[PDB]
Amino acid sequence: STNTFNYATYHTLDEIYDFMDLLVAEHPQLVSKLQIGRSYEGRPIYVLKFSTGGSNRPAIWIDLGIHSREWITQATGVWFAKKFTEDYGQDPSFTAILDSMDIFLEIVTNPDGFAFTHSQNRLWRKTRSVTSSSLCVGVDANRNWDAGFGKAGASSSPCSETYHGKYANSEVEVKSIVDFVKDHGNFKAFLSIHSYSQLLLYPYGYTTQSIPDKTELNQVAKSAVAALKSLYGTSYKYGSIITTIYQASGGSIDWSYNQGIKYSFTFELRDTGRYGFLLPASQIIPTAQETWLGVLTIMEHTV
Ligand SMILES: [Zn+2]
Repeated sequence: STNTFNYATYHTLDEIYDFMDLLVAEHPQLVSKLQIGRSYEGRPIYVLKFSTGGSNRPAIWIDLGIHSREWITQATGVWFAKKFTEDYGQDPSFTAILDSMDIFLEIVTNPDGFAFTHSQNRLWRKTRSVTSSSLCVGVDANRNWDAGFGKAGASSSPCSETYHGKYANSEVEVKSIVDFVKDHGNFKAFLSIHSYSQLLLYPYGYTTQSIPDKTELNQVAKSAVAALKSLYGTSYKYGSIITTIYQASGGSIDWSYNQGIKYSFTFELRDTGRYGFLLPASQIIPTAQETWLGVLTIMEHTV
């Protein structure tokens, strides 16, 4: 059962997929599993929908693991999923959110890369699509979005860690989300979960242009980082992607914000470089707990 699932360890693709089914079976009135596409290598791509009813209620999107080696993100996603089912009907604030809004949680946004990190190369980041005119495999799926696609802050070199791919939305892992979010039409928040650096970022990455909602998103981010820090003292920086970390093009929240999804944020979770992508399992639960406080704060602002 999800009560005996080990949240303090890293899991395989199959384990996470089986966890999804267990959670849905345990909480059939709250959680359902949606297949939003198939990966390049034909694996199902799944989103958990948390809902207490209604018809396409205002929604929060959360993607985790788009960069496959960022294992703290999938592990955080699993914890989030369980936490949602525990706190609905117990925590006043979260209960208020789910009574009026739906949450769509994509724990393994890049399943082919995730499988590869378990079977072949722990440090695999990209998708597994094969570039026809190339010995190289995969695209940086967080540089493949139709937001400043192909502009400075991504690489045109197919072997690069930061390769943007041949055209915007070339990667089915990205296009699956784009289609789902567009078809849905009522997303109000869009949160992309990454590691590492301890940053909470709002748009843009591709341009120095200030978003029209900068004052608001900046204060939301300030509040969220304070909430996150309150638990273990984990210090996050916050601001626009381009001012806070680097220019980066073809990114998820730049795309979502340009669709009119106002509360668009990217979290870069622990740490700041000591372990980097190889974050010890002993930090999974503390990371998930503090990150939840930040995420819940954003959801509260979305209302
Ligand atoms: Zn990342």
